[PDB]
Amino acid sequence: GPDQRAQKKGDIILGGLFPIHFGVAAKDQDLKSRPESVECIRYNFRGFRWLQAMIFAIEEINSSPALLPNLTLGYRIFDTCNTVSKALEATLSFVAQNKIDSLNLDEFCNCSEHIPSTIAVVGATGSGVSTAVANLLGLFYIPQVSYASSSRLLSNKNQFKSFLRTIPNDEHQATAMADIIEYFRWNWVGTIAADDDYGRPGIEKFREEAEERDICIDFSELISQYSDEEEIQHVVEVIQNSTAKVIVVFSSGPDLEPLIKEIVRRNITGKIWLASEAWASSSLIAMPQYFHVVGGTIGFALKAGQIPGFREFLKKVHPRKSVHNGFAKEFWEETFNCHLQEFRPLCTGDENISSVETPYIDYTHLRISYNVYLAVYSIAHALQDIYTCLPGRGLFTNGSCADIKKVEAWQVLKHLRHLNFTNNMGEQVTFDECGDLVGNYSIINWHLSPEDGSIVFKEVGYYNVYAKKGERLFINEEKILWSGFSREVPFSNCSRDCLAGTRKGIIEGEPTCCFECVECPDGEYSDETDASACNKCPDDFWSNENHTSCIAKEIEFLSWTEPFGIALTLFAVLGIFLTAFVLGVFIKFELSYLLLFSLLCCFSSSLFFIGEPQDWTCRLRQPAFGISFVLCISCILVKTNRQFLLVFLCTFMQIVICVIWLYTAPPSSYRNQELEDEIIFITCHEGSLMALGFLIGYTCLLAAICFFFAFKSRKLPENFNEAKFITFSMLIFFIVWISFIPAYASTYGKFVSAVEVIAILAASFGLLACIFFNKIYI
Amino acid sequence: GPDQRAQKKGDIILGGLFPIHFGVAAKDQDLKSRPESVECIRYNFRGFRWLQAMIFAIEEINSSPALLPNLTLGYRIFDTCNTVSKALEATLSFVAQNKIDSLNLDEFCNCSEHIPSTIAVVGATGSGVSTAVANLLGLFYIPQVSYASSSRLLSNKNQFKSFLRTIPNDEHQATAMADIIEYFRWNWVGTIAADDDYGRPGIEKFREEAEERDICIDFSELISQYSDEEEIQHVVEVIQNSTAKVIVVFSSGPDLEPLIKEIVRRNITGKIWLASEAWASSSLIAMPQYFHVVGGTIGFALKAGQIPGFREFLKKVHPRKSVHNGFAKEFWEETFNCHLQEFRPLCTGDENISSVETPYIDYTHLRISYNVYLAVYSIAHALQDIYTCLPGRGLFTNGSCADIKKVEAWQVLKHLRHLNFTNNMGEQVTFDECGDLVGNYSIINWHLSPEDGSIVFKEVGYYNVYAKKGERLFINEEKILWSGFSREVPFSNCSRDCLAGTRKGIIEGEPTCCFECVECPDGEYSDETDASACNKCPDDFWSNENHTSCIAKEIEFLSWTEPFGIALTLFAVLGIFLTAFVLGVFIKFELSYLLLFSLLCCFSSSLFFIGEPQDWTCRLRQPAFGISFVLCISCILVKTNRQFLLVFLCTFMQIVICVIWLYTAPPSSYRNQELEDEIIFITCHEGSLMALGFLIGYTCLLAAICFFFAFKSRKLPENFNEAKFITFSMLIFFIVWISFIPAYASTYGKFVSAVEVIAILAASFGLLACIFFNKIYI
Ligand SMILES: *[C@@H]1O[C@H](CO)[C@@H](O[C@@H]2O[C@H](CO)[C@@H](O)[C@H](O)[C@H]2NC(C)=O)[C@H](O)[C@H]1NC(C)=O
Ligand SMILES: *[C@@H]1O[C@H](CO)[C@@H](O[C@@H]2O[C@H](CO)[C@@H](O)[C@H](O)[C@H]2NC(C)=O)[C@H](O)[C@H]1NC(C)=O
Ligand SMILES: *[C@@H]1O[C@H](CO)[C@@H](O[C@@H]2O[C@H](CO)[C@@H](O)[C@H](O)[C@H]2NC(C)=O)[C@H](O)[C@H]1NC(C)=O
Ligand SMILES: *[C@@H]1O[C@H](CO)[C@@H](O[C@@H]2O[C@H](CO)[C@@H](O)[C@H](O)[C@H]2NC(C)=O)[C@H](O)[C@H]1NC(C)=O
Ligand SMILES: N[C@@H](Cc1c[nH]c2ccccc12)C(=O)O
Ligand SMILES: N[C@@H](Cc1c[nH]c2ccccc12)C(=O)O
Ligand SMILES: *[C@@H]1O[C@H](CO)[C@@H](O)[C@H](O)[C@H]1NC(C)=O
Ligand SMILES: *[C@@H]1O[C@H](CO)[C@@H](O)[C@H](O)[C@H]1NC(C)=O
Ligand SMILES: *[C@@H]1O[C@H](CO)[C@@H](O)[C@H](O)[C@H]1NC(C)=O
Ligand SMILES: *[C@@H]1O[C@H](CO)[C@@H](O)[C@H](O)[C@H]1NC(C)=O
Ligand SMILES: *[C@@H]1O[C@H](CO)[C@@H](O)[C@H](O)[C@H]1NC(C)=O
Ligand SMILES: *[C@@H]1O[C@H](CO)[C@@H](O)[C@H](O)[C@H]1NC(C)=O
Repeated sequence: GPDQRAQKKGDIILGGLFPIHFGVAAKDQDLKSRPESVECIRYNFRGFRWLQAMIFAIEEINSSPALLPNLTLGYRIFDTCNTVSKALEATLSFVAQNKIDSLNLDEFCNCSEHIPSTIAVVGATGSGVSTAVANLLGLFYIPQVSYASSSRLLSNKNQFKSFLRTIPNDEHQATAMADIIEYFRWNWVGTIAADDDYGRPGIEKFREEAEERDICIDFSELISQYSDEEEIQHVVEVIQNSTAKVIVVFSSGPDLEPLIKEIVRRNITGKIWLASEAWASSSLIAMPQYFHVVGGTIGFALKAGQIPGFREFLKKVHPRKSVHNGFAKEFWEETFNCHLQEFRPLCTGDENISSVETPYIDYTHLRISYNVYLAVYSIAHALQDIYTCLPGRGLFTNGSCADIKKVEAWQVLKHLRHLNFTNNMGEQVTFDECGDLVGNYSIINWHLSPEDGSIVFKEVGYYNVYAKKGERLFINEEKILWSGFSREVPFSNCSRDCLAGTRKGIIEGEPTCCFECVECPDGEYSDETDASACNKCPDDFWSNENHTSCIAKEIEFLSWTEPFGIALTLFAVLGIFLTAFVLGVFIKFELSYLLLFSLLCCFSSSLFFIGEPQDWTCRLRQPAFGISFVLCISCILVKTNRQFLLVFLCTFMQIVICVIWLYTAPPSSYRNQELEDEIIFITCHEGSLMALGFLIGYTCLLAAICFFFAFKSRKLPENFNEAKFITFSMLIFFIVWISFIPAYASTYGKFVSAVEVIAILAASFGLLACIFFNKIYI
Repeated sequence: GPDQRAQKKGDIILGGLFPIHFGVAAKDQDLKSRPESVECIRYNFRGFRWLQAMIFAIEEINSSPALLPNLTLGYRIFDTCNTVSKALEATLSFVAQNKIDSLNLDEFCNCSEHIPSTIAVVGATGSGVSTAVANLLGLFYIPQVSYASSSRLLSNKNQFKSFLRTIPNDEHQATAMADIIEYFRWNWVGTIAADDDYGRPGIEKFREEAEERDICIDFSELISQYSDEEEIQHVVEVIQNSTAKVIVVFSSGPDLEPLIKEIVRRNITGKIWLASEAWASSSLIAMPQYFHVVGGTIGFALKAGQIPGFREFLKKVHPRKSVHNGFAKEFWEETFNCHLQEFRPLCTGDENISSVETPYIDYTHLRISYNVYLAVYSIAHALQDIYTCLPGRGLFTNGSCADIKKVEAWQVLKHLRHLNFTNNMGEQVTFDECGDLVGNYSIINWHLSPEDGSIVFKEVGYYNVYAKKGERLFINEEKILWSGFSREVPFSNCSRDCLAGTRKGIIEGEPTCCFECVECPDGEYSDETDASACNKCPDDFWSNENHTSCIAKEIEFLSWTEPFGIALTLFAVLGIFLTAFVLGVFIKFELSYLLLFSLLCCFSSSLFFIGEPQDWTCRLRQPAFGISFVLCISCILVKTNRQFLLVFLCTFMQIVICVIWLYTAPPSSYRNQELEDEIIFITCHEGSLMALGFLIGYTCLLAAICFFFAFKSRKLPENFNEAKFITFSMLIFFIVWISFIPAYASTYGKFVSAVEVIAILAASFGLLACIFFNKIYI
């Protein structure tokens, strides 16, 4: 190892593993000369104060005699600047005295220094570093306690048997990560993890919860602090080639830094951020030059801790007082940008500690330092439980304890598996077989000190864990500033929630977070804006133009009080009045009475076939044939071959045909539906041929009888050409009955029945005129 | 470490890592007492002879002075019974003297033993074990040479910098694994890998090649030697719940053993096997009790090797000669099932070596032992190149070599990166930056010694690697015995290659290895048995009943020589003969000549409208109207009001109407298509109303003229009721022309034209009879 160490002697050595530099240099060895270790060129003041938080509690235990009397404590602490290489290079020296059973060819000085073996060890930050170092110490059962390693792979106790945490596991952070977008009500998001044991398994767990809550994922990407610049530009083009305003960033501190500088050069705005706790308080990331594109940044953190005298101990520093710190002189030079020696100028070693801005001392809270501060205490308190072994009631076979002068790491781990004691601020730190405890999380926003631009972290709520699901989370939303200032919550669903008129269809391949919306046709009336399917209307309605609630009814094919038909009804009334005047002339000055009365009935027949149709109004078309067949009695009575009341021989035949037809054909108005929107009509639905047979048996039978009896009398003037007038009236009635047929066969609705009505009225008026006017006016 | 070691002193220590036991015991430590290492209860004679192959070549280098004179060689070899735990427990003692710069608190005896550091080390078998141990030695650049670790993760030189192989990599085995089922012509298979660094990445590479060659995968499963018995039953139920006769097993030796015993209890047969080379020669697996369900087992292996004196050295064994072997006495007791000491009886230490069946000595070839035997030599030959450093032309800065008494592992690795020398049997072992070489593979079958039942491994070909793709592989298939004895190659496609009549459709979700097949309808004629889609027929064909090549033609609606129409044509000929007899009587004993001639033309008119239709045969229906209008001249000439040659006044009108119609309507036979299979007809397609207008203007005009001229003469007998006969003939012709209309309007094809033909013939025959017979017979 180097001189870069932290070591004081003592009865039991502890040692620790700490990131004094974020990034390592990455030189390529070439084997032409003697290879050597690599200097790691970055810094972490938070790591240096983590060292201070270690050694302060160390000296607390040494000074306090209530905590392990007659026992000075050693340590041999090394820097692991985020490489498993130097982590292994350190921990091989940790597995040293236990290798005396393996390396025993040093017999002449095998107990010269007589070193106590490093009994336990404070772990390391990065999950990859801890998983690398855990496999070695699982062999010797040397208990290793991490403080920041927070991946669920280490919860396995098959491989990692000698591993404990003073930090909660990651499943609850994945749970709250699902629940925050649940409460924030989104379905469409893309995430970015780190390509190691911290990012990948936790983002896999978040993928589990995302498909539990049916939240579709845009993308899942991986970066590191050694990522390729083309790959960073590639994933940035992936971001700009897609759309999800929220992003689950689930990485450590310095791994985002190249991507972050690249993005602030790329000047992408609008996308907002979700933070894992490994970078949710990242001072090197939290910079006001980056607060244009970061901000509104929501994350989690641990609760604060309290250490007495600690700020004073942090300013109890001096480079020629670093008898147990190799890193302190380099820290002094690096803070003061100079070159002390026993470009960069000299250093006086006497400057003010609280003079310059540094995250070493300009903190607000104690979280991971607090975890270390209680971690070394929990080691010491399990050790204290060994120190007061109950005489015969230890944690061994038969409770048979051993001495404290010869204590072994497996005994230490056995007592560490059952350690039931409480905090200095009164919290029972108690280990399950997951090797940790669990606490709550704060929930912050990256706000801004507006006059200074220092990115402040306002608590906007928290996440309890001690409740159950659907119950653990509370956010006061009333201090959230989305995109740093916008009070309104933004939009991150993929497809828009469409309006009322278009029902929400589905695209193949893409799930429910991004759909399509299609306006259904022809009776759509889709009322709700976000129902996936619409309904079809009932009978009395048709769709709106904007396909809203269908109210447009059907047709009104009745022509009852229609102005086109009312004038024809008035003309029929005038014809009836002319017939009344002719009968009044015939009365004042069988053919005289009944031929006039049956003609009046044939005139009044079609007037009972007008209006909105019904049962009786439908069956009243049979009297339009019967009264015309009765009015044809003059055509048989007034022939030149003129017992006269024997018109019953055809009247009863027509009546019997109608009595059969009343049960054969339908005497009921038939409301058909020909069109779609306006289709309400009435057409009476006669049976198959009943009306045609009755018409052929009455009308064109009596007219043909009159024509066959007057074919000889047409060339015969008698009673002032009354035979000529009768033949002309018979021809006119036959012409009207012939012309009414195709206009009934080629029509519909209110265009069909009016033709038959007007034709019957016209034929009656013509025959009545050609008889009565030529009779009377002379 | 234990006494279970292999150690002789020497100037440079080497050491190795070897599986003396397949499985370890898996006791759970409970920390109530002193924990300790676990005894591993299995054995591997192949591992023991691998130790022998190490130490024999070691003593060869020591005895040979041409190979490194004045240099005895140490070793410190340990057993790694397939656990990374004991592998690490070994290799911590390997990184020992290099830790003097780290552990320097042993100053009073830091050079007492003055141990030379273990300069290089022969690696280990299992890929997980080698990847575990490689990360440690990559730090110190101690070159480690494996011999069996064959995963492509170790081809990376970023992490594993100090790693070399004397075994080819796995990409070519995955390539040949794709090519063997390519040549064996399958598309549907399910695989089983081992759940570690050997199985998983290679089976991932095979998945790449499977989707390259478009070979769909049934399943990809993972087992170990610590698999769950319910999981083994679960994957066996997965096998029985699916179907693929070939199985890519891609694991080590003992990991299949629980699954294999479970399967031979489960008694699944029919499935055949593909072997990776890690178990393709697995003697503990190759058992005759298992050769019922295994057999036909195809795999790969390395070529054999040759070591002189080696069989004698293997039988140069004695337990009280094991001065550098801790495992040898246990090997002696384990072979002889006894208990030597200085139930199981005593051991004499003097039994015959070649007395019992054991895979220690009952081998056939040298493959991995050969790899070790050349591996230690390649270490020694790079060391020899260091020994004759060219004075100033080494592999350093300026070629500046160092001494052999103080040699470092980075110098050794530098010379190992450039080592260009040849085998004892003359093959240039030369390392690229993949840290290996590449050789061919044999391709075997697990045959049977039929009288002894020992599963013999007949070579059934090989796999060259030095060619390119599509070129590297040759199999003589003529010794393959599928399922151990069946000469025919079996079937493992998912869906069957269907017959000709059903075109191959596609199922959603499942790719081309498993499809559907559907018989297309209505002109299918799908000729090829394995074309995905069919075609539709040309016009002159319709489909077969079994939907094969469509040959069934269309209809023959001509009725030219039809027996139903030939009798009617003969009746028309008899009517023409009767007309000829009547004209002969009228000649022997205008109406006399032309009314007979035009009647003969009207008789012969329809006879030119019979047969298969054509242009002139289609236009010959106009003469059927013209000659009938000419034959109606008697109806105007023979009236009772009887200049006579003025029939031209209507003949020219009919001719001008026909001359207009010849250009108006189509004078061409119209082959319609009404049906589907048999639809070939002829219907002449007249224009819109031309034939109807010409018929109304000629036929029912002349007949109505005759009727209006004879309505008074019907009650007038003259010339023996010739007026009555003429009126009856006119009524008959009008009745025939009226009856021919609906039978033409409601028919088709050969049912329509024959009606008009027979009606014209009947009307002509009736009119000619009613004139001529009543004229002549009196
Ligand atoms: C974004 O989409 C989600 C679902 O994809 C919407 O959540 C639904 O909201 C409606 C009313 O807002 C609720 O009745 C549903 O129960 C919610 N879905 C689920 C699964 O609970 C969310 O409203 C959408 N937000 C925006 C702004 O479009
Ligand atoms: C973790 O969060 C919970 C929040 O549910 C805290 O519970 C509070 O406990 C105090 C003391 O009993 C109560 O007065 C509060 O009403 C609780 N808050 C609730 C119910 O919302 C709890 O203190 C937090 N810390 C720990 C260590 O459990
Ligand atoms: C199993 O299926 C494969 C393909 O899924 C078949 O291989 C095809 O065979 C035909 C003729 O046998 C060739 O014309 C094709 O070129 C082959 N396909 C490819 C992709 O090359 C194979 O014949 C099938 N075997 C059985 C027994 O069904
Ligand atoms: C690897 O396999 C190839 C097979 O392609 C072997 O090549 C043979 O080489 C000999 C010697 O030159 C020729 O006589 C043969 O005709 C080759 N076989 C062919 C072309 O099929 C080769 O020997 C094998 N071994 C090595 C180490 O390359
Ligand atoms: N939990 C992280 C370590 C970590 C937590 N907080 C951090 C802050 C900075 C750097 C690393 C961390 C891991 O598993 O790797
Ligand atoms: N290649 C194997 C090791 C191996 C090769 N052949 C073997 C035979 C038996 C056991 C193991 C092996 C691995 O990577 O793990
Ligand atoms: C970055 O985007 C913001 C958003 O409008 C814009 O105001 C600013 O000018 C941009 N800066 C650069 C350098 O493109
Ligand atoms: C009592 O203790 C001794 C030594 O600690 C041990 O050997 C013995 O098994 C124990 N007996 C019981 C019953 O625990
Ligand atoms: C031991 O743990 C239990 C858990 O409920 C707790 O009640 C008890 O107070 C603990 N004992 C001590 C001494 O703290
Ligand atoms: C195993 O299957 C074979 C295949 O037919 C059969 O002959 C044999 O009897 C079976 N054995 C058992 C134990 O089921
Ligand atoms: C020559 O060798 C010395 C020592 O080996 C070295 O320092 C020097 O750089 C070398 N010069 C060249 C040009 O290689
Ligand atoms: C070195 O390698 C080359 C590679 O082609 C070979 O030709 C040559 O023979 C090798 N040298 C020796 C000494 O074997």
